This record gives sequence, structure tokens and C-alpha cells, in this order.
Amino acid sequence: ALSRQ
Amino acid sequence: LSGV
Amino acid sequence: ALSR
Amino acid sequence: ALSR
Amino acid sequence: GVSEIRHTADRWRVSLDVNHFAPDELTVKTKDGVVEITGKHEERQDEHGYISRCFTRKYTLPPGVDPTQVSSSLSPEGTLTVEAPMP
Amino acid sequence: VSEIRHTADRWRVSLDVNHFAPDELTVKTKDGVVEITGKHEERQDEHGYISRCFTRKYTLPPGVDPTQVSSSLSPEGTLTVEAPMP
Amino acid sequence: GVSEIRHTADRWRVSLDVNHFAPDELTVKTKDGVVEITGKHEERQDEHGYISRCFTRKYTLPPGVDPTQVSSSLSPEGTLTVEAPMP
Amino acid sequence: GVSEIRHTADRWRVSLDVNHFAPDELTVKTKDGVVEITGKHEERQDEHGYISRCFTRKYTLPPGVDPTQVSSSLSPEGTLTVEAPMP
Amino acid sequence: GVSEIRHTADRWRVSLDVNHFAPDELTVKTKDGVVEITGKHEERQDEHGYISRCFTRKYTLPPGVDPTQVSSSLSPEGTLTVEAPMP
Amino acid sequence: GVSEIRHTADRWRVSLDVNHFAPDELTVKTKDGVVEITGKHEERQDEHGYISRCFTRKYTLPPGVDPTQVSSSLSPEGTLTVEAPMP
Amino acid sequence: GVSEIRHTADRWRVSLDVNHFAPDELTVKTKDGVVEITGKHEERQDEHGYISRCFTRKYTLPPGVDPTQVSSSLSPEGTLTVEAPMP
Amino acid sequence: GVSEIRHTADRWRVSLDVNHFAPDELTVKTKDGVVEITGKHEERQDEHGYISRCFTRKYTLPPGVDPTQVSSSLSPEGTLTVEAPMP
Repeated sequence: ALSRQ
Repeated sequence: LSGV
Repeated sequence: ALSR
Repeated sequence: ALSR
Repeated sequence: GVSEIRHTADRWRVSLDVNHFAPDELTVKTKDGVVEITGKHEERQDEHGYISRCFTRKYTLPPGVDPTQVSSSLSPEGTLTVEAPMP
Repeated sequence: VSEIRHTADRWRVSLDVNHFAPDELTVKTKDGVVEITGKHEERQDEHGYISRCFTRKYTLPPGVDPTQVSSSLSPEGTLTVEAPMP
Repeated sequence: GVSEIRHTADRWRVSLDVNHFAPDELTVKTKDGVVEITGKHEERQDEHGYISRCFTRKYTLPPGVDPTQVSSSLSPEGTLTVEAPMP
Repeated sequence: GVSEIRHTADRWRVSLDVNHFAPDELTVKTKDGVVEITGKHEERQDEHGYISRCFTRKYTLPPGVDPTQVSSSLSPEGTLTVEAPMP
Repeated sequence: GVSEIRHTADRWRVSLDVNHFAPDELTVKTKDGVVEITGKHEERQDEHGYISRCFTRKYTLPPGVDPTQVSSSLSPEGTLTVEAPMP
Repeated sequence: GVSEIRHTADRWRVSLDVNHFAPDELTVKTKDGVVEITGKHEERQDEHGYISRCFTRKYTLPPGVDPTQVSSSLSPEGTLTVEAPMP
Repeated sequence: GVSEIRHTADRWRVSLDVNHFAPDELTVKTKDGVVEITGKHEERQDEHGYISRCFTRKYTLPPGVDPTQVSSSLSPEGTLTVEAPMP
Repeated sequence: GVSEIRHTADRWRVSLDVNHFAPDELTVKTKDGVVEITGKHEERQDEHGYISRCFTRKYTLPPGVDPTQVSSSLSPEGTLTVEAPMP
């Protein structure tokens, strides 16, 4: 789902 | 005759 | 399911 | 304003 | 099921074919000398695909029938029988 | 199902009473307690003839004017009881 | 002589959810061909406040059912079943 | 130049009995690769009393079918045929 | 957006999703048996940023429709319904 | 969550930690001197289980800044930076 | 007679940080063996501007747990603990 | 001597669905630090009638990007992607 790095 |  |  |  | 009329001298009785509906998907209510039968089931798969159904059916009773004595039951073959004693 | 809706300026509760008409419900406040009672006579629902009765009580925050308690029933059967915070 | 097979009468059945009532707070009674089910519990504290409940529900038996053959059983899930053999 | 004979694309087809519904009581719609057939008629008198009906049935189109090329036609007997050309 | 048409024996009706346009930004005119719908709005932020839009849509009416009987109205949800009675 | 201030004499700038939200789940509008940032993602599994989230944060702009010159961009680490020139 | 010591049943528990939410802004509900925690607070002011937040997180209970025995408590540091006894 | 690894600049990106427009009916230009995406197609027939469409969407570029380095590409599905290298 992304946006967490 | 009529939640939450 | 239902009848039948 | 517009409809939505 | 079978959708026929089966009146007698001592009993008003009708049968209705509702093989697509389960017991909990049917309701029978009597008001103002009229029997009202309602059926409704959600979208579900049958032999052809996804389908939802709904219907309302009404019968007119003879005068003097006590609505608290109307009986209704569903057979395993899908025949709904509604009956009541004649005055 | 007594959905609580409190804030910092209003005490509010909503109750599901879809089987009851407006003239079958009563709300009264006494000694820091709101009492809600419903009662309806024998009546046909989706399964047949049935009569129902209940009493429910809620504790008000201390210092609520009982004359500022309002109750209203929506067309879908939600009873909302609310009052302002002092 | 030879052993025989015999048919057995159908059974009438209704189910009712009464999860709010304990077994000793429910009664099942038959009068004039009508099954009366009554629940009642005294004031009780729940998640929101205090609550007392009471209800009486009725079902009309099919004609000819022996009222002395009516039975009922309550499951752990709080569902009450009422059963009777057909004539 | 000379005239030419060309092959034609196969056709997808389903049939449905809807004799209880008039043309103006049926709608055929396609969305997301699914054909949706809806029927609904208001209360009317029949040989047993009064009756209203409603239904919604769905079919999944094969992959590659142009949804704008789906068509239908009702027969006098009450059978609705829906079809569309294959890729 | 999506456009839904339904032509019955008594009425012609089309519903159009124009949920970016205000009532004073839409126009419906009929001439030569064709309904012409035009929308235009100036630069305006939506969920992605500033944008302006314009469109013109035309529908051919069935024979005999009186253009003075065409009605058009926009719902709060942004659906424009244009309809006319059949002769 | 935490918002960092990076104003200068020439540009109004803030950075917001929104690591749970993807680019298509964020919206930045500017109206009447207020920047409004909204986020919403549907139920999905994280390290602890299923969760959904929604938020709306507003910043007040200094007077006289062109709302059409506000730019917003999300970094791959999840930092939303909103920027605009000073008047 | 003498006093007696009794064993006590194990307890299932989960812990969650919700420091941004007040007691009247958190709800704990059980549905079909699933605990659902919902938080929601209206727009308030903070160090950087205005903010409003909402979330819903779910946990699947171990089989056999009595859903009527789920309880929770909020600590001063804003930590919510949910637990229930094992059969 | 040994080979050398070098870092490469980040890229700013936006994506847009324009499946209603053909390639030559779309244009992408930069002016005053803003990207203008314009679509426009003349009247043409579809499954309902005739339709013409136009739109202009804008995006404020991040500070310091070279406007001559803006590029776009249109996938077969109908999504336009615009990107540019960051400082």
C-alpha cells in the first residue's frame, strides 16, 4: 500500500 | 410502527 | 439452501 | 460550490 | 410447490409455490380482512448464476375470519400453506 | 443499542426502539437518573403476534437540570435523549 | 411373520432467538391451539446502564396437532426451538 | 477486382423466461463485464388474487467482448435472448 | 459520467451524471427533434487540483415529442434528469 | 502526525508525516486562506492487524498568498511537503 | 473450616496506544468473535493548527472466548488495554 | 582505474486518466512554473448519441525544477504520466 519506507 |  |  |  | 385453492366448508385454505425462498425469507400478515404474503431473498447463485427475487401476494378473506387464527407453514418441497377456520 | 454520543458540552444517548411507536415510549428524570420505558400491545411483526416491554436507566452527570432533557424519535426508530452540560 | 417398516408423521417447528433471557426466565405454554412463549428478566446492569425486558409471542398450531405433544429445547447460543408432530 | 467472402465472428448467447413481465417492465444493462437484467411490475390482479414481482439476474461476459455490442430481444412467448459478438 | 436511457410507451427519459457542474453551468435546449445538453465550468479545485471542463451531448428524440414538454432538473447528488412524455 | 515548520522569508512551507497513506489517498485544497489536508485509507493489514484511518488537518496561511501557487508532493518515505511563495 | 486458595483462568489481552483520543471518543465492540476498537474526535486545535482523527482496528479472538466478558481500560498515558478470560 | 557508481536525481510525477481522448487530442505545456494538460476531442458518436469533451488541468511544479525537462507518456490503457527530474 506504500508510503512507509 | 417505527436503530443506533 | 431454500426449499424445492 | 458545484454539485457532487 | 403447488399454487392451488383448497377451500372446504369448515376451512379456508390456500397453497402457494415458493420453492426459491427459505422459511426465514417469507412473512404472512393478516390485516383488514386481507392476507398479505411477502418474500425476499438476497443475491445468490442458482443453476444459472446470481439472482435476487422479491414478491408480494395478496388474498381476500371471507368476512368474519379471526386473523389471530391464521396458520402458515412451509413444506420441505417449497409449498406454503395458509389456512383459517370458517366462521 | 444505547450508542453513547457524549461530548464536552452535551450529554447524548441514542437507543434502538424500532418496534415502538412514539406514544408507546416515555422518558422521565428523577434523582439524577433518566428512565426510559416502552410498552406495546399484541401486534404482528415479521414472525407473528408479539407484545414487548422494557425499562432502561442511565445516570446523568451531577448538576443536570432535568427540565433541559429532550427526547425525540426518528422515523427509523432511533430515540435520542440529550441534555446540556453545566 | 415378517418385520415391517412404518412411516412416521412430519414435525412442525419454529425457532426464536432469546439470547437476553436465561432458561429459568422463559416459559412455553399451549392454550386453545396457540403456543405462548414468554420471557421476563428483572433489572440488570449491562454495558450502558440498567435494563429489564419482557415479551410474549404466540404461534398458531396447524389444525389437529395434539397440544400435549409440544416440546421445546434451548441451545447454548440462546435459540429456542418449539416442535410438535403433525396429525 | 472481384467480390469477397469473409468469415463472421461467433456470438455469445443466453436465454431467460420472463413471461410475467412486459417489455416496459424489463431493463438490460452492462457494467464491468457483467450483464444485468432487472424486472419489476406493480401490483396487478391474476387468477389467484393480487401479485407484484421483482428480480435481478446477472451474467458474466466472456473476456474480450465489447459491452456496447450487447443486444436483446423479447419473443411473444416471453423469452428474452441476450447476445453479443465474440472478439 | 454514466448515461442511462429508458424509453417506454408513455415516457422518454435520460439520466446523466454531471457531478462536477452546478445548476447555472448546465443548459438543455431542444430543436429539430434533438436534445442538446451543454456544460461548462471555470477553473476549480477537485480531489487532484485545479481543472476546468466543457462538454456537449446530443440525443435524438422519438417522433412526435413536443419540445415544450421537455423537463430538466439537477439533483443534489449531481444527476441531471431530462424527460418528455410520448404523444 | 508531527508537522515541521520550514518557513523562509521567500516561501511558506510545512512538512507532515503521513506514512500510513499513499499518494492517491491524500488531498490538499486551499480556500479562503486555509490549507486543508485530508487522508483516508480503507481497511488493510499492518503489523498488528486490520485497521482503517482518516484525518483532516488545516493550516492558516498569511494574508495575500495565491492559492493557485500551492504545491504538494509526497516523498517515498511518507513525508507530505506543502509549499507556496510569500507575498 | 479453613480458607481455600483457587486457581484463576488465563486471560487474553492486547494493548494499543490512543493518546490522541478521550474516553468518550473510544468504543469497544465485539462482532462474530472479532473485537472492534473505534476512535473518533472532532476538529480541535493543536500546536500546528486544526486536526481531526478517526480509526477502526480489529482483533480476532481466540476460539471459545466468551464475547460478553471482553473488558477494557484506558491508562493515564493514553494506552488502551483489552482483555477477556480464556475458557 | 576502477569503475564508478553515481547517484541520480529524484523524479516528480503525476498520473492522470484520460482514456476518452486520443494521443493527438492531448497536449502538455509548461508556463510560469505550471504544467498545463489539455484534452479536447470533436463531436463523435457513441452508444448513446454524440459527445464532445474538453478539459484543462494544472499542476504547480516543485521549486527549482527545470521546465524544459518535463516529459509525458500515455499507456495503452489510457493513463497519462507526467514527470520531471528534481534539482
